[PDB]
Amino acid sequence: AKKYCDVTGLKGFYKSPTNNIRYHNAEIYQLIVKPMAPGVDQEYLKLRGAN
Amino acid sequence: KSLSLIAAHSHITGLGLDENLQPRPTSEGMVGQLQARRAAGVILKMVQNGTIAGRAVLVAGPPSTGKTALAMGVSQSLGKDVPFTAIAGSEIFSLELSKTEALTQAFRKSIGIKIKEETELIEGEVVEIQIDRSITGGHKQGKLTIKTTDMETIYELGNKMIDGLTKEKVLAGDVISIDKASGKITKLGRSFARSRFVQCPEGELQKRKTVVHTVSLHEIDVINSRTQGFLALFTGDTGEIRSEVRDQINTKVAEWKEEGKAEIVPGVLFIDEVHMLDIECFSFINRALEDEFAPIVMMATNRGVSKTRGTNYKSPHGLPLDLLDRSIIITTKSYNEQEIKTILSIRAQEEEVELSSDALDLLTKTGVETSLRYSSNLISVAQQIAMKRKNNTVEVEDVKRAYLLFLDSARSVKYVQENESQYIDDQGNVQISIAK
Amino acid sequence: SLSLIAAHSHITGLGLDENLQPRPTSEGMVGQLQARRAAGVILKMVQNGTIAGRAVLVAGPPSTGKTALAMGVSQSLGKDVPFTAIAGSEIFSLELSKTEALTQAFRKSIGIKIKEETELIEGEVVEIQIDRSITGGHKQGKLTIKTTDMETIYELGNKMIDGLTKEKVLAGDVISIDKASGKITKLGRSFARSRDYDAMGADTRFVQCPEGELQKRKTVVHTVSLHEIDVINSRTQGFLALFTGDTGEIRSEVRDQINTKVAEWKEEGKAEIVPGVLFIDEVHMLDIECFSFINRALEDEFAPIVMMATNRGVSKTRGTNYKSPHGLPLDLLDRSIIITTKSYNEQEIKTILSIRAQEEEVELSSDALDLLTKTGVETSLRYSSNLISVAQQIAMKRKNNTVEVEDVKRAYLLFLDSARSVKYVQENESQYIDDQGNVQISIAK
Amino acid sequence: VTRTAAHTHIKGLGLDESGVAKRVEGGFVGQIEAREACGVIVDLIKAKKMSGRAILLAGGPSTGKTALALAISQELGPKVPFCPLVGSELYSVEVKKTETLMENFRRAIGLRIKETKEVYEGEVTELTPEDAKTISHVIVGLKSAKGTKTLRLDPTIYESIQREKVSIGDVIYIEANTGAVKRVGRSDAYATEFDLETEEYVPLPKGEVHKKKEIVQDVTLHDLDVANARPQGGQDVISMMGQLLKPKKTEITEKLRQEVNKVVAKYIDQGVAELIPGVLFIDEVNMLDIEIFTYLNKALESNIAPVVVLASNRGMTTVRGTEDVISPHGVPPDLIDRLLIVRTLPYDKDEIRTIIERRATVERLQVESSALDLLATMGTETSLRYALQLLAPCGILAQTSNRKEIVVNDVNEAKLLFLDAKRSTKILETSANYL
Amino acid sequence: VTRTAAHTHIKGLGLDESGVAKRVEGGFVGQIEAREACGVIVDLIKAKKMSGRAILLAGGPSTGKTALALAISQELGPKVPFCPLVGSELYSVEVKKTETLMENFRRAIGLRIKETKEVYEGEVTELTPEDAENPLGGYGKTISHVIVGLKSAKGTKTLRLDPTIYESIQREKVSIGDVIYIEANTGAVKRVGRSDAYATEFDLETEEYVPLPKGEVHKKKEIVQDVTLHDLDVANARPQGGQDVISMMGQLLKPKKTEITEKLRQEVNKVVAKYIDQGVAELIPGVLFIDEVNMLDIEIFTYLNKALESNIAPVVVLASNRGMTTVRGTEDVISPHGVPPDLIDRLLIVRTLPYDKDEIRTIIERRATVERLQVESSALDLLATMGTETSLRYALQLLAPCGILAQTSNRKEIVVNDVNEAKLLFLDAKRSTKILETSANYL
Ligand SMILES: Nc1ncnc2c1ncn2[C@@H]1O[C@H](COP(=O)(O)OP(=O)(O)O)[C@@H](O)[C@H]1O
Ligand SMILES: Nc1ncnc2c1ncn2[C@@H]1O[C@H](COP(=O)(O)OP(=O)(O)O)[C@@H](O)[C@H]1O
Ligand SMILES: Nc1ncnc2c1ncn2[C@@H]1O[C@H](COP(=O)(O)OP(=O)(O)O)[C@@H](O)[C@H]1O
Ligand SMILES: Nc1ncnc2c1ncn2[C@@H]1O[C@H](COP(=O)(O)OP(=O)(O)O)[C@@H](O)[C@H]1O
Repeated sequence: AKKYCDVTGLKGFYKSPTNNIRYHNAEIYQLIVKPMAPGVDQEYLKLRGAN
Repeated sequence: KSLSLIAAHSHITGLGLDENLQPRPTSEGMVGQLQARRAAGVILKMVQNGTIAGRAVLVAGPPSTGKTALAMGVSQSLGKDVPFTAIAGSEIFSLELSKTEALTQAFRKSIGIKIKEETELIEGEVVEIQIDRSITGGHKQGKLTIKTTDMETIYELGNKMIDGLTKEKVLAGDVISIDKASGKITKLGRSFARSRFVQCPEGELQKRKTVVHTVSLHEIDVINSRTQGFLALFTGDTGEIRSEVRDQINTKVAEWKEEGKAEIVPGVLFIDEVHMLDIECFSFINRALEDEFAPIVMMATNRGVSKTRGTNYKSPHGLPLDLLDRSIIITTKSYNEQEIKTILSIRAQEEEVELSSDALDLLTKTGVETSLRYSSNLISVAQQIAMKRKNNTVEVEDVKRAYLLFLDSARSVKYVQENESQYIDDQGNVQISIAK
Repeated sequence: SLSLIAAHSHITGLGLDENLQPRPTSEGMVGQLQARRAAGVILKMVQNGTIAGRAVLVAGPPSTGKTALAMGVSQSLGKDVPFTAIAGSEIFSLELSKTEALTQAFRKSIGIKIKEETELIEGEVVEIQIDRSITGGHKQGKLTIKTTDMETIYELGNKMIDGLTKEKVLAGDVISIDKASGKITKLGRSFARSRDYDAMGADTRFVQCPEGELQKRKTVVHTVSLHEIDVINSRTQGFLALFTGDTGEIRSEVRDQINTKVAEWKEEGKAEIVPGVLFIDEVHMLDIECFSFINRALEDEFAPIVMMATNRGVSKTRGTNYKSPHGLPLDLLDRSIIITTKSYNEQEIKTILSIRAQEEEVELSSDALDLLTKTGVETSLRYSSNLISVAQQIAMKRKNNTVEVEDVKRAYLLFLDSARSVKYVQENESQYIDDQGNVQISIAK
Repeated sequence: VTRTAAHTHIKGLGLDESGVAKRVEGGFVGQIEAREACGVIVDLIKAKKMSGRAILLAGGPSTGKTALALAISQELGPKVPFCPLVGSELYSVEVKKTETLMENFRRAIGLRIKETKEVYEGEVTELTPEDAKTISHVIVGLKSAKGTKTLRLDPTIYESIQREKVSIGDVIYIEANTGAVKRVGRSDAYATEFDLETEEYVPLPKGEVHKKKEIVQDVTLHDLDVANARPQGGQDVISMMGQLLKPKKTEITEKLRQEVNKVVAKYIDQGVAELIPGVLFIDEVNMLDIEIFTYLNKALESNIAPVVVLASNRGMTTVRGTEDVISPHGVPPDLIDRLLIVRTLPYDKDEIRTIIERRATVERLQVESSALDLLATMGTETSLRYALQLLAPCGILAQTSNRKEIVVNDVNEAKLLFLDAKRSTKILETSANYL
Repeated sequence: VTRTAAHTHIKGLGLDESGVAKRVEGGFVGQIEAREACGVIVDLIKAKKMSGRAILLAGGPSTGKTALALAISQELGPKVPFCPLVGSELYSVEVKKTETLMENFRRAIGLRIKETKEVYEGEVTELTPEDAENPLGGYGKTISHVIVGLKSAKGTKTLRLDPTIYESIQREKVSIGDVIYIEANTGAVKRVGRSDAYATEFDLETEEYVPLPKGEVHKKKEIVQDVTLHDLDVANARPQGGQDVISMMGQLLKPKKTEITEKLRQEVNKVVAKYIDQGVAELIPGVLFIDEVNMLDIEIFTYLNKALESNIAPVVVLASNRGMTTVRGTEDVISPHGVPPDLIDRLLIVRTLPYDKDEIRTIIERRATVERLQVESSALDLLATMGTETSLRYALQLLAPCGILAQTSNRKEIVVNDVNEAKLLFLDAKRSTKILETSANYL
């Protein structure tokens, strides 16, 4: 299966090691993926069922 | 980058010219020879326009008067990614190459092919490396946590990338660059961590950067030749590359130019001391300047109505009249006392030698009375006399001591002529006995 | 058969009778009756095969027919007789000595004749099976070979088995196996299996399935020169040196061994000696060392008959500082018989020009041929021979099928001979680069 | 944009259908008789009947001999072989000069082969071998955007595939006729099997799997002679490193040339190959050695020798390699009997002016009318080539002062900066210390 | 005791701290100005800031030019690379003289490299290969890996080896019980010898018995190396040192001199400049001495004119003994010292003066001191007058026959009769020439 960015649905090149969230580029990681509340990641991953 | 401290032409940083191709009296380490510098700027613009090929330029004049300096100024003002082959006259007399083949290789080393291509690189600092192995090691799992200053990511590695990471051992904290296609992993060093040293990369991890290549026609000639590989560019045993390979390379380059895949970058082939070639080499130069993929050839000589090599007659500049028909000649002139003084000041400040006014005047006097290069060589050898008596500034008597210690041409010729029995003549007659 | 119209392609043998008497114009050769009779005598010397190491000098002025006489001798010699025609400058080598190049040219011109019997079984295999025995020391097989008409079964030995494992056979490729010799070759896959594998490959080729009788008998005669045996026995894989010329100064011990074995095969009856001619065109371009080796290598028993051609007067021998007749030293001219070629007249020039026009399929008028004959009398013969073939192209450019006087006049105007060019050079000597390298490029002062 | 190097305004001989040369046609100015003679020679080459036809065109320097040879090569087209050569190129240190002359002789005889290029390309979706430890046939199913195609294959292509380590999903390249196998890379469908992977990923090709093409192979006899006489041995299609033993040129024997001629004639008789004789052009022939001059006499009488074109600018000059043989154009008389001599005439002021205007037009330069006659006067006073070579400094000195016109002051400045041979020799004579 | 051959009585220029030469110091007699000029040149070389500075030693035969160059080489020390050469040595039959001159130019520029080496060493305890699943697949080696057990002093290790490392392991014939030395830089393996922990006297090979290597098996050691630029050029041109196919076949082919390209030299210069930039390399320019410089022809002289303006060229010292001699390869040009004026213009000529009688006498005395021969004052004065009458070298080379003739008479000193008998037995150039004129048959 193709890996997509969990935030925007773009092509997900990377994946953050802490919250296990795929992201597209550096700006998305610095803005959304890294400074996010706990429990937001578990429902981001609920879309593709990886919780 | 490619450091070497002091050379003979190291002070020259290019032709000193303004926007209107007019020479300043003192600029970029070049003084004097205003018409010669203006003509060399015109030739430099001929190279920079790149629409005109196969033009012969002859630089002629007295010895030690701004000939190789002009070529070094042209090469310095040319800029990089433009080829500048600087060969000598005696360099083409090979034992495994013919003279025409060596001349063809020197001609085709000066025409570049400009190719721009895009590549994918992954550069960042390694956080953690986690390979799980089996007993036989056939199947392995991998986890590579890598980061830049802006990003953090974790990668699952295949068996080939795990093998390529154990080979060329990467630990935590190393900064590495990864090419995903070829699999080459280059260790750039370690990150800034006390518990060689390279700064951590910033920005994106998966980067798309454009690299720019300039490959000469001789390199494609060697690679396309099936007899010898690309290592002949370094070993030098190319060995008479056939003309069909040359024609195929010319047709393929003309194909790439029309489709926009490549660009033609013509350069300069500088044949220093061109009087050492034979008439066969001169006629090959005559017929090699009428080709599309021919550089602008600069030839330098100091001979005046000399015997042409391989012939039995006398020709101007040592070159036959058909070669002089195809060449436009730049003439260099002798220097006055002010130009010699300025050259000596530039050469003294290049070698970090502090000169007094009286020592500079003495050097100028013995430069206008013996030779310019003699006074240029006296500066560095009188500075050692200056520091041998614990003195910084070179005084007049240091130059006088260097003058009496080291002889020029005229004093040595006079001392030889006064003591002709002590030396071996043309007939091999010498006298070693000091008695009788 | 890759020949265009050459300089002398009209000459097919010397035009002689059964009494060695030359016909005036036959077999493409016109005139030169004494030279043709002497060439017939030399041709009979070659065909007898019992006289060896004779030097013949064909001397005369340029454009006379010395190399034409040599071409006539070569064409009248026929096939399977070794004729080696080399120039005088072909022996100045960089990888061989002059003596080594001389003796390689000498041994290329004398050969042996070998007759062998071939029981060829050429066909396409139907199926071949590999009987991998439990012991494995011996393998037996049955070969189902076929043509378009019959198909037989052949019992196969183990050397057949591992010689067919190499150059591997895949049930449908055309092979050919000798019976007595046991030679194997793989000619390629059949055309019946052309649409079986959807992609050819590199080491494969498609050949037709052979027809007729499966087992054929053919006697093939091989003519092998002594130089071939020298190159083959000089190495382990010598045929690459035979076709690349990288022999590289074969030692004399293997030459003596090869001469002894050739004499042994001649006495036994395995082969017979076929001598030939070594023709050294322009023999004046040789050093004195090559001349002395030519003098002392003609006395060998295995030496061919050397024909030499030259067009020099009392010229300097190369490598020395004195002049000599024909450019040859007097000891070499001592061991030689000289055939002299005389200059032509109007009728012989007309006949030669007519034959050269017929050989090039060029039709001329009578007065055009008269003008060409007058030009070949005033100027040389080769100038008119070239004027024929350029006036032909002028005639085809003018939409005409025959060459008239005007075409020859236009070709005379457009293309110059030696005398007109040397006069036009001597009139305007200042416009050319002379021997001192001086020239006047500018047209005005 | 475009590069002009002392030529490329010569588009041809500029003749009509009757072979008559106009005054200005095809970039040629003047020289009517030599252009008509070269047209006759071009027709003789196009007849493809005669062998060993030698001509020499002679005259003063800078009169247009090489221009006429390039016009002949342009009039024959790119199909007919043309081997440009200088007389100094025959002296090689690897092999003797007669072998180099024979190699350049056989470089000027070409062949035309009609060959078919067939290409199977796409992603490998099925790679199933079939044995009987010996593979019998190989089933390969390629896949592109337009569909799939399933092919049988012999075990040699699996040997090449196993050389190329081709697995399932690798986009590959297969040539049907030659069996060349090239692995482009893996597909994007298997680009997410790992986050990081050593493999490269290429997209699915949008074309069809099966592609057919008719192409023309233009080889020469020397190419077949080289390919049949490799001294060490053959090499693979892909080899970035050379052989460890250096292969030098060898004296190729007459036996290999005879066998190559026999094979080429056999392929011609089947209609596969077409023989195109061409032109060997040796420029500055006057520095050929007397050895090469003597071997040229024998080589011109061959059955497969091309049309040889020679050029010389010498007068009453000694032949190199001799000491007293004074001969016209530096060419010995026994050779000069075998050629037709085409005289090349010098130009007058009007022809020089027209050539200067043509070269200024082909270099995209606008020259004023007053500067053009001054350039013509300088051409008639010093040299034609000096006036032709001064156009580029004139253009750059005009562009420096922000102009698109060659004023007379710019021509005076370029004449002052750059010197011809006459003024340089005048400086050389009236000077003391090496110029 | 030792061996002395026309030299080795000279240990240096014999200068003070002010650069002023003494009369008799360092085995040198006289030539004050020439020795001071050579000392200034030595200080210029020790400054390590110049490139292409070329001097010429001019003087007659037997005046001390080669002695001065050897004194320069002794004063600079063994760390400075010195390349003595003869003008006829540049004519090679394998490569052109241009390439030989450039090779000797690169041979005179050396550098000190602090090189770190990754080392696996120890005693081989186990050697177990792992076979592949399909050895006859055509591609891929027979084995997959080889497990190597290495034991050193205070530590042990096991290594899973690549097959290419195992090729270099097997080629030096490594068995169980051998002390080895695996260099991870090049893959080279050195078999140190059999381990001494087992028995010793039961071999038949004269092997070397080596104790256990101290420290860990895996090591990083810093080694100071001294290489020249020509060494790097011939290493990259003829690549041996890797474990690949080309490196193995490079050691087995016949070594031949090739034309080293400018591209390879520029790449080597770039890598050396990078090594200097990290600080692990230090550039040491040296001296190229070309004795008998009159024997170069005009081609090597012209390429010397070109190559002296390079930015990496060393300090060149030339010597000649010709007055006004035509340059070789030319026909008409008369030039001083056999050197063309374009090269003379870039030179700094140092004149070497002849000697007096007293200088010749003390030269004979010091050479007799070095040769350990005792001479009396009358025989020394006779040898001095003899040296002034014929030549210095003929009196120099008659000392050893005088010592032999003194030893045959069971005496230690050398007397007037020994010098007279050595004069009568052996002849100089002038007396032999006088024999040559007064003879009928050619002698
Ligand atoms: N215009 C100039 N500016 C600075 N230095 C110069 C100039 N002209 C000549 N030189 C010096 O003169 C020396 C000789 O150089 P040059 O005359 O160009 O070569 P050659 O001696 O081969 O003719 C060089 O070392 C250079 O430094
Ligand atoms: N007797 C002859 N019969 C037919 N053709 C001849 C005869 N003599 C000369 N020729 C022709 O004249 C041309 C030039 O003669 P050639 O044999 O080259 O003279 P040479 O032997 O002096 O070199 C050749 O093409 C040849 O065919
Ligand atoms: N009729 C012409 N028309 C146009 N340009 C010409 C003509 N004749 C000669 N030229 C030019 O003059 C130059 C003559 O040079 P080239 O032909 O190479 O030497 P040569 O004339 O000595 O053989 C060529 O560059 C060519 O472009
Ligand atoms: N000033 C000196 N002091 C001591 N010994 C000297 C002196 N000059 C020369 N010699 C000796 O004389 C010999 C001269 O030989 P050499 O110097 O090689 O030849 P050249 O003088 O031609 O260079 C040397 O062996 C050297 O030992």
